Amino acid sequence: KYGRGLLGCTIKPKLGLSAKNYGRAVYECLRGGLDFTKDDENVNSQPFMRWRDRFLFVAEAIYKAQAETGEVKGHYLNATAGTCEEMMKRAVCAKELGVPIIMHDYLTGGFTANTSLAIYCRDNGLLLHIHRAMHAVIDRQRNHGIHFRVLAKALR
Amino acid sequence: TKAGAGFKAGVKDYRLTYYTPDYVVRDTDILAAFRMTPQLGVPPEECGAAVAAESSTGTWTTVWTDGLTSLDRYKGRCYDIEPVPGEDNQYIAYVAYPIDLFEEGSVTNMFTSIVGNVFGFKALRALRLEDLRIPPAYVKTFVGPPHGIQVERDKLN
Amino acid sequence: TKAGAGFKAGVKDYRLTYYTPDYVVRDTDILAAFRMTPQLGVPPEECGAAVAAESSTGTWTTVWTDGLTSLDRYKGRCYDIEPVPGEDNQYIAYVAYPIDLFEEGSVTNMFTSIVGNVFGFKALRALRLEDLRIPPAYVKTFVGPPHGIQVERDKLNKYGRGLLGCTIKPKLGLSAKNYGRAVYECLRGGLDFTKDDENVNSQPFMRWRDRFLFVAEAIYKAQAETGEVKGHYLNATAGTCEEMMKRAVCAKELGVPIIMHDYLTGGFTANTSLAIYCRDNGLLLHIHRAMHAVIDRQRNHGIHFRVLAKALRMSGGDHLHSGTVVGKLEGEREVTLGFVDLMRDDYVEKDRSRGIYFTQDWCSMPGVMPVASGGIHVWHMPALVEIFGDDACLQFGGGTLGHPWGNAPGAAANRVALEACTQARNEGRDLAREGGDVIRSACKWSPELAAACEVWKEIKFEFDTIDKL
Amino acid sequence: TKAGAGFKAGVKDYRLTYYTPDYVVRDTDILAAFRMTPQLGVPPEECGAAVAAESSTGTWTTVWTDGLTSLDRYKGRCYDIEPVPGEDNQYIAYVAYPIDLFEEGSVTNMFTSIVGNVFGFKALRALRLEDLRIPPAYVKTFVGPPHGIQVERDKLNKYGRGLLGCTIKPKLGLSAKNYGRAVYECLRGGLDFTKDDENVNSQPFMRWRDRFLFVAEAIYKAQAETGEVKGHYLNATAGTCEEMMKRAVCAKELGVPIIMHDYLTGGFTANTSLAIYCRDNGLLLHIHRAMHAVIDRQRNHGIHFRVLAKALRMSGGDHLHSGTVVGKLEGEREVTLGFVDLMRDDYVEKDRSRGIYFTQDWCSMPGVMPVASGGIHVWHMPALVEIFGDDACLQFGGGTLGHPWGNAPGAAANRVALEACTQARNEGRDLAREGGDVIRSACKWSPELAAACEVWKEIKFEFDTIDKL
Amino acid sequence: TKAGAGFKAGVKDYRLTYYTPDYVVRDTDILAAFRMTPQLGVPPEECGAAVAAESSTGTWTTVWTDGLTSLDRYKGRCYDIEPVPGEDNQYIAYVAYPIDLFEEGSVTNMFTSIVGNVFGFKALRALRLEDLRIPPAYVKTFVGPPHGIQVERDKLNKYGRGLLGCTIKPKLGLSAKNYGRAVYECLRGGLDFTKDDENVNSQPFMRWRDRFLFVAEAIYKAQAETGEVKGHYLNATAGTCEEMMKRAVCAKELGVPIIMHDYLTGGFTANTSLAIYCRDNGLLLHIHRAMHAVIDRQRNHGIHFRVLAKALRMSGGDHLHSGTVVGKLEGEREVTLGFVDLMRDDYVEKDRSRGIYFTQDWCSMPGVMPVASGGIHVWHMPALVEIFGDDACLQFGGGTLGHPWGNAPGAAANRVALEACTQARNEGRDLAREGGDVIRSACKWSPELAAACEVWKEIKFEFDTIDKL
Amino acid sequence: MMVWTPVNNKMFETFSYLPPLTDEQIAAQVDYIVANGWIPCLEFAEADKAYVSNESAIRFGSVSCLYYDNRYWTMWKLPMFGCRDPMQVLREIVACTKAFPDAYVRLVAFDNQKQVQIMGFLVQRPKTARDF
Repeated sequence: KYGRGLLGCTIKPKLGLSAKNYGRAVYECLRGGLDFTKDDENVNSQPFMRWRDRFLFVAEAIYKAQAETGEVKGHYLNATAGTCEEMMKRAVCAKELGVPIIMHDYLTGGFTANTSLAIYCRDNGLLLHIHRAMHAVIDRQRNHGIHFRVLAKALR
Repeated sequence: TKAGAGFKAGVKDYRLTYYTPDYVVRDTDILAAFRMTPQLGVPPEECGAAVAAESSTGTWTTVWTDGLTSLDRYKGRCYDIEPVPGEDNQYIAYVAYPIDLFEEGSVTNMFTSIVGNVFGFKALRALRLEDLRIPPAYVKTFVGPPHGIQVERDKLN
Repeated sequence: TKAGAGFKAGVKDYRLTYYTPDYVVRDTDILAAFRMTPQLGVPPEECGAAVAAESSTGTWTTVWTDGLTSLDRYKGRCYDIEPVPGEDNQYIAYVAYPIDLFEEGSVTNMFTSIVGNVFGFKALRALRLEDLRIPPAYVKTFVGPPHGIQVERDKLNKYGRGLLGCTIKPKLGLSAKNYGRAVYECLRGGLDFTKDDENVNSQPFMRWRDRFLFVAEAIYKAQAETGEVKGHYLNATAGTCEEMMKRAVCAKELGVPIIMHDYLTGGFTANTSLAIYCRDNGLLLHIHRAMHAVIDRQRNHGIHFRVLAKALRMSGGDHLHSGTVVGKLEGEREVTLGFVDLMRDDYVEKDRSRGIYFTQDWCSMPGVMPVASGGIHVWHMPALVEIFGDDACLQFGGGTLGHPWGNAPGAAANRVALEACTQARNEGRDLAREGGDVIRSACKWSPELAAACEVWKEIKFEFDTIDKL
Repeated sequence: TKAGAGFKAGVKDYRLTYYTPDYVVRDTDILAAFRMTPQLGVPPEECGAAVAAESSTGTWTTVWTDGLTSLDRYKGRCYDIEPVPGEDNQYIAYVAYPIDLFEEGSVTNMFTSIVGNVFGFKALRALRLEDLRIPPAYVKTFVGPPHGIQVERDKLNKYGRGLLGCTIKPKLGLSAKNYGRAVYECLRGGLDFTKDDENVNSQPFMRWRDRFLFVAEAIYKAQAETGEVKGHYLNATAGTCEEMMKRAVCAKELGVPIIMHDYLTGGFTANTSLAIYCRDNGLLLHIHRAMHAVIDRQRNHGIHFRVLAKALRMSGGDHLHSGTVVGKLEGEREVTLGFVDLMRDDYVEKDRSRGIYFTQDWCSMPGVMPVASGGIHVWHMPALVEIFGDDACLQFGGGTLGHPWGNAPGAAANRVALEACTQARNEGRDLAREGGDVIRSACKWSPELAAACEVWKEIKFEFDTIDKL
Repeated sequence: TKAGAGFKAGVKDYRLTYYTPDYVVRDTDILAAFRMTPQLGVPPEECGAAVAAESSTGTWTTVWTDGLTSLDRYKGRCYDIEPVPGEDNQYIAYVAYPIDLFEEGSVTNMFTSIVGNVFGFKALRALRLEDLRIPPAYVKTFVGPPHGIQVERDKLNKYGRGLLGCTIKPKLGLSAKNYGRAVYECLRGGLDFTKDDENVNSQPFMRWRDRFLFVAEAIYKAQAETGEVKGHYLNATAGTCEEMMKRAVCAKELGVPIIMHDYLTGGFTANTSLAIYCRDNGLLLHIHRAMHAVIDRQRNHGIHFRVLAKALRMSGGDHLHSGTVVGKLEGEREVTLGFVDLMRDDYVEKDRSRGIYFTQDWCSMPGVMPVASGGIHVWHMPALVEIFGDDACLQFGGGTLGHPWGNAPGAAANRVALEACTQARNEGRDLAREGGDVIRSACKWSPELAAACEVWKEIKFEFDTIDKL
Repeated sequence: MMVWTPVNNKMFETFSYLPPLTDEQIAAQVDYIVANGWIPCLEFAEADKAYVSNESAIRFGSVSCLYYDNRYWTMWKLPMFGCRDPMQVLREIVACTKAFPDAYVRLVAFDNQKQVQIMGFLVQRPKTARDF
């Protein structure tokens, strides 16, 4: 699908939203008009709520949020993790269902983590959305650090 | 509210919702201490509260759907703040988070929440991290040194 | 000494080395409260201190070589102790241990240190565990419930009244197609969940694998033909861990929702490993419990219900078994209600009227759901609903497989009684006094419940209050 | 009936349905003997029959659907029961089960059926297991000791006197180089085998992995520099089965000699799987035991030593722990000798004077070696040798790490006393009366033993005869 | 001697060392009954004792080095022997072995010891195996049938008459699409199961893989278009075990129902391992058997039918092959009925009139299902049904692929005859005399059966009675 | 006695095994449920979307894996946040009922302490099939 911009929304509150109220919000906004929605870092996983179960409520919702609307839509999962084993577990379990496009802040975690994932994404024929954060201590360093054009070159 | 609030359409003042100067920490609470200078026109309690609000919940227009999540004891809180005696617009902010808000022992989630989201804002001229309170239950779910100094002394012979 | 002490030969008095009634605890300290009776002639502070010394250091003659280890703040400490009012030679001992002494979240090391070494001594007549303080840094290196109550409510896709079931009997040896027929009929009749027992899982002729295939045909249609969400708790028992893993992995292929295991009668670390696996594969995990007259009922001489509830939740489970009311497990008000509170709820301080001597700090600890079973039906539904509400997971033993009109009208009668009780409860009725008349009115036309109430007209028991150990 | 009975509602009397005092056993039948006291107002034949009925079939209301299962020869049977002269309400119940009721060699199914379901009942005051008949087809689907006494004797390359050792203490927290020094010195001084406790293995900074590397460095020279075959029992303890498997596999890389585990304080199926792994990898396996005041000492109310010895050997182990003499485990003459006899020996009939009610048929079941530990040294070696001979595996806790001249003269004194007692035993002396003077005669020039006998001059304790639970 | 005997140089007589006619067997002993004729000048007690000595210990000159092993209760024993009435030089030998001599459930060690070494001897003219006592503990360490008759009845979802089939011929080389057409048409006509032969499986051009794909294409509609459960026995033969496993695993992916293998013409341990795999993957397993003139018919010189049935079931199979009536395998009353009883049934003691000399303890031994094949059709259906009932698994060789109207009317005629015979059997008819008139009555309007009875008008054969080896 | 089997119609989960509840009974039970601290929400679902399914397993490679489909309900405009008036709920149920003849309308509520949703009374649509 193409011929106009890709319409979406950033899911908030960042804190902690329970799975059926998240499922309701995601189904309703996708069925109402949006093309793609996105999670934040805390929306991905919480002490009581595993990424694994958040993904299963996404799967029930996304199947009908294309099927009942007639239009191709989806949801960007944000994928975040503490160890590379956790990152790989998060990758591989969503490879089983081979879902359309996700995003990662992996490139707030580490450069080689994102490079390895981009190779994995190339190999498994996915599509990969890249997060960006830390704008005051990276991007905005006036005469004394990183700038936007070098950041765009480094990111690409 | 523990969930179910029918909020009015618009943005409510952060100083009445994410800033509590009489708060009492738990042993499981995660705290961060920041040195900050706001942009001119922004109150420092609005700035501290906004940092706590954006790292906890975030908004760009609130309605009844922000009432869906359990805000109560589960949201981040900005505690009492102090001036820096080296520069008139510099302040030390103290922000508390419950254990509930972050994945247990998750370094990119903690990093993105504490540094990633926070160190961006166009209303912040400069912001510096000064200290962190890591509660024992997060210290031990951190993996720490594999073979630290009391191991390394006997290992190197 | 922090190490390097040339101790003179012999054994120093334990009251001069392991007793500190003025001690100030750390947030990282592990504490244990024990009810004890010494053998005649031994002082109770000598006994208490000796228990603290043997579970920390241990000696049968100490010289300079015991000076090799760092003792200082690293050794166990016996705090102030008190007499018990019920028996003159009974005392409550309070022992603190630092984090430094144990491997982080290590269940056999903690179990052997706290229970294995401690509950042995020949100069000790009887010893009962009363409470434990588990510090937050050991609680989170433990794993707790994999998919607790705030997860399980959204995962099961239904809730708002108790969860209705039945325990499948005879335990011996029921043929796979007659089992398939019984399970299909009671689920189609109105049960939410059915349960297997240990002998129902596997028998010499018949493998679990084929019993499971009859469950698979039955469960597909026991949702598909009824519309309503239902399933079946497979109980999954085995002799070796390879057999346990084989039983897990073959049912992972079909990826069925909620199962149970008696695995925690098999071994503590077996259940801990399974709960980690269940967390990893996104399951729901029901935990069985048995051995009630040799573990749970250890009067003044060992294990107790509140420590059992703490120990069970500190391995973890999403459902957990829990009073039969009559027969083989507990049914008492002063036993069950504390036990359930310590499983359901988080963030709540210690109280001596509830037998809690220690608080383990709380916040972000999942709840875990009691599964009762349930020996008497219809007339004891009012008291059960008034006492427990929308706790349980009530797996009947008299209901369903006791109705002479068959499994579907049996299950339907139990379902009708649950919905009729829930309607009475929704109206806020005085359920203990109204419930008999609610059942009599319901019987006017449900014929199935009228038959249930003629068939079960001799059972009227409620609950006893005071512990019957 | 083999199936097809149209039963009316109610629960039928167990004395008319699960009690058969004329029954004659098959070779494939599993039998259990229990000591019981019913609640007041409960007939003992109703209780015995109810236990047989609940472990077989179970009911809280029976109708025609209980007629679906084949009952006939397949159900549990309560045989003729007898009074105990110890109390007016104590009886011995005898219950038979056919092979048909339990999965082949299935330890959690057998455990849950025999102990889990049975030892619960609220109308039962106390119940103690007295014996078990395990038929040959269940004995061989069990696995037993992987490398028991007739294998272990040829595998260890030495024998002809007891196996001399020590339990390494303090339990707290000893650093790896001071532990390495203590272990090297006591093994080079004269010990055959040393042992770890649960906390010694792994502590917050010090991993088992690094403790093991200091053991490897020490052990190579603690055989090489002494000529004599020796080693160290690693303990190996863990919180999860993944951790247990990691602990196994990393030590397979160095293929170390004999280790021990409190795995069988953790759980039965964990130990069974490990015993299979040990059988597969050509290991030798020492089994730990603990919880003596709440398992072993369960008076009229649970587990007993003879059933414990049968249960321990029917999972398996090559060495097995066993009395401390004084302190935390048993030391009584009428406790230890039965316990050891059921572990050491094969092909022997039942006798009521030894408390044996059933014979499990024997021939080709390997022996398993008791490990004592050992709180008193020098003067109690005569009585220990006269009572147990060349059984043990004597791991001291007073000896060695109690000697004020250090680990080497401590170990040397214990070695000199072991060899001196064994020479007196080889000369056919009246060891119980001669041994004190033999030790005094030895002291003339070993100075190490002279210091051992001044330091330990008050320990003259033997054993008490009659059980103290 | 228990060990340590310095035997004098030479050979002590076997009748003074391996003959004990007063011996009382243990429950764990392995016993064998053999029919023998010694060479001239060899006593039958010398022959029996020598066989027991060579299968136990062996010698060509005994000296002190034979004293190095424990002999006592551990050596093989020759029991009391009896004469054969048929021949003056023939005797029946009875030889006992303890459990100690053989590895637990080790089929090549037991086979090599009992048959391999024994059936060789130069001074033995002929030796025939007559019976075997397999003790319950070796029966249970053996694995037996994977999915026996009491599992297979519920697994196939259809029962109440014989199971109707046909053996696919010509064995040569038939192309996959004409085979696909023939299989589809005979299954759609009314067969339950079809079978492949060894050459049908794989040929130089045509791979088993592509033959399997035509079976898959055909089988989906050969259930789906008929509304009745049916299948096809793939025969799956191979040159190497890697090829056998490849043949297994590729059809596991699509998990097809029931297959067969001649694996047990290939090798005993190959079939045993595959049966364990079949048990693991929840399949059903048909076992082929051939070699009738060089194994089964070994008069006085080797293998015999009752020992063959015991040996086949003591590896295992769910179905097992069995008389062709005419041609390649047996068709006799005194051969088939014993053979079938030893496969179907459990719990039955020995009788000399049925040639049973030894009872292996029974109770929980899986049944296994006879497969006949079946050269003559229509007129021999009455006699077959009257002799065998609802055993079989009757795979025709004349039926179906002998009907000149094609596979659907062929299969339909066989199906009509099966249902007509089963209706006659349900009416309680005197089937041996009534069945001919039942077939005539059926022929009025099934034309297919009328054509079957004109085509097979000369065959009226029943069975012969006496073994014609 | 007794033939048991739902004829022409099925058991639509909780409160379908008893005779239907009236608006007065529903309002009395809502007023009690509100008093006990539960927060109501009005929701609706299409007839083939309120009856459990597993067909969507066709799109995914790992199944059953606790996955389920056709049990999700769509919310009627708002949850009952702030105002708790049962006559507003009754008018909204009527407005929902008027809007969808082919879909079922039901009440659900939640306990905000553990944020857990209760699925209550009653499965109803204008085309409701045979009474039991």
